[PDB]
Amino acid sequence: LPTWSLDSNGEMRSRLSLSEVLDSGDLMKFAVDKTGCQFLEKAVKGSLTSYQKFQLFEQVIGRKDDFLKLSTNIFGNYLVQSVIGISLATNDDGYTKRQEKLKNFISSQMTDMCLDKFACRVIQSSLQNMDLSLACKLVQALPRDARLIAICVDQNANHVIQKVVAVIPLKNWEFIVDFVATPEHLRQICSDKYGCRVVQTIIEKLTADSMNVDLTSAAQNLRERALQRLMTSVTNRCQELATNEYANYIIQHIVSNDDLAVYRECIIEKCLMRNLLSLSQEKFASHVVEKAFLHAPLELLAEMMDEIFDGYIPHPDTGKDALDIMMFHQFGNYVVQCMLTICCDAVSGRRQTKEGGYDHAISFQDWLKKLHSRVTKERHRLSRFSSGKKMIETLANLRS
RNA sequence: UGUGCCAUA
Repeated sequence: LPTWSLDSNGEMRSRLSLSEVLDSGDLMKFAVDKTGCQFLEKAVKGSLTSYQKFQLFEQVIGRKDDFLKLSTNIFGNYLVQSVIGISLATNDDGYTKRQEKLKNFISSQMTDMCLDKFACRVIQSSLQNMDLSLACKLVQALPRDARLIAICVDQNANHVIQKVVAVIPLKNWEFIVDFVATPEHLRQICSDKYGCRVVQTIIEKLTADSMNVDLTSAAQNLRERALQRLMTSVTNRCQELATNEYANYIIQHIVSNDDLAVYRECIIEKCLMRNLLSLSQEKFASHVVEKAFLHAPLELLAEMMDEIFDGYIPHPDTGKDALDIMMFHQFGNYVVQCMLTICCDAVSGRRQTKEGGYDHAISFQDWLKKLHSRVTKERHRLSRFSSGKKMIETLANLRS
């Protein structure tokens, strides 16, 4: 802090004016100091004369290097965002030159700003507050090489991509969809803790749900094609995705979203069906198998049930079948609990049995009798386990 | 008896 702005206690003076700081030439010293930036943030929200704004514009967002210095500063980035807001609210003759400049500054340093913990915040507010036509040019400045992968999996930069998805029309970021759908890119991004959230955010935006009814038909068509291309890529790798520590959340999202019903069915047929016993025994994929049972169309649900009850040959020596392996497995037990719950819900009316013009009620009764007969026969062993006790309880509590 | 991310003074 400048000596002129300090007392004899070494602390920043009180009754300090915004014009004193703007005139001094010392703004950069205040903006990167906690207390100094704290004063500027208050001063900047008040009534500003034309000249005060003019000076903030020139000092905070008028020169590339000071702008970068502040944007990437722990305290400075807040002043930059405030001044960007004030710039956008000030429709004088210099409006367009200021906004074009800001667009140039950021564009030329897009990647580095995105990856910066503080500058990514400047990017994000610019994206949502700038005129749409200028915000779209910020998106064009995104990298198209390995740097985009790095952006998607970065703890800071992933929020930039998510913001783009939120406030920019699809045409401008359609390249990100195609980038992510590329087989090797999808693999890397989906199997990352930040990247899998980015991919789901993209999927949600590409879904024709209640939040997209404002779209024109041409825009819905554009959305559908992009969805279709991303989903094709996801389903081509559903096996790797469903079994992965992070990507399983994506597969669960698709499987349980009614507005993605056609893709849910594709996934079930592509990697789930015929692998139910195997997958039910995996730490990550068992959650996906539960989702499938819960949201499958009744025709596929019947196939899934039939696979568990009669899809596998028992062990040649002991007589242990798929249901046996599953009821006692550390992960598979949750899938059996899920099958039971579905049947009880159906038979007690808590779940719609009509679908495909016909009533599948007797199928549910059939599956329930199977489960009830097994649990009755194995009650002694099942009562050793929390999961077993839960099933026994469920069956008795349905009779009541 | 079984998994994540939701990030600045």
